[PDB]
Amino acid sequence: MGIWQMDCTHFDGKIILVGIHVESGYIWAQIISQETADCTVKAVLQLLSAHNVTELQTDNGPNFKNQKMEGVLNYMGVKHKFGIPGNPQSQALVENVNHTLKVWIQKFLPETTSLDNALSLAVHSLNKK
Repeated sequence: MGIWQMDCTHFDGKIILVGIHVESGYIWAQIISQETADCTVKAVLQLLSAHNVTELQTDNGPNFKNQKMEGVLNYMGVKHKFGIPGNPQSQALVENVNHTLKVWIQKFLPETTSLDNALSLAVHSLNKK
């Protein structure tokens, strides 16, 4: 169906952008430098370039809902659905991903050499098959 649901989450002061491909459950995540509109759109545009996205479901905060993001999503032909943080219409799935992801990161932290490596293993655990 091409719907992705995204949010940022925080881990020890680092910012992690997370997406779930709604129809399959596939999880994507990347550490991003700052929680800002510019940094968020840069990371989203490249996800959009790599995957065939028809709709993006986000919260309504200034990092996901702003004129730059609006322009990118309109140029890319992506419908934008949004609502308050944690809302069940556009954020239910990724909220629960974020809770689970960060438990896995905690599990892998002592088993890895960096947060980025712990994140990769956490995402692999969520995607495991």
